[PDB]
Amino acid sequence: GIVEQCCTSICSLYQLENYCN
Amino acid sequence: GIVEQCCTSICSLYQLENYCN
Amino acid sequence: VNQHLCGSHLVEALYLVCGERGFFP
Amino acid sequence: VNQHLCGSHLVEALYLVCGERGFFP
Repeated sequence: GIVEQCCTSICSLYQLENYCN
Repeated sequence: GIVEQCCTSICSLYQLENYCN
Repeated sequence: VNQHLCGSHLVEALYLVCGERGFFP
Repeated sequence: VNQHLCGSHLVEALYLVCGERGFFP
């Protein structure tokens, strides 16, 4: 999910923006 | 500067990205 | 320097990059 | 929810959006 990808690990702008809307 | 624009105030993605490089 | 985005810092990272679009949460 | 980006949170906001490009600081 967004927590595994961006909190536990490091995510990119492209990855984070795919969680928008 | 970036501190007045993004810390003291709220800045947008577009504004912040203009501080890149 | 923390490259992790957790909690209120994730929420903000999303208020920042998601713009007009909005985001769930 | 803080929409301000100050200190280590600004630095990170910039490590995030600036990507390949880098940023000063």
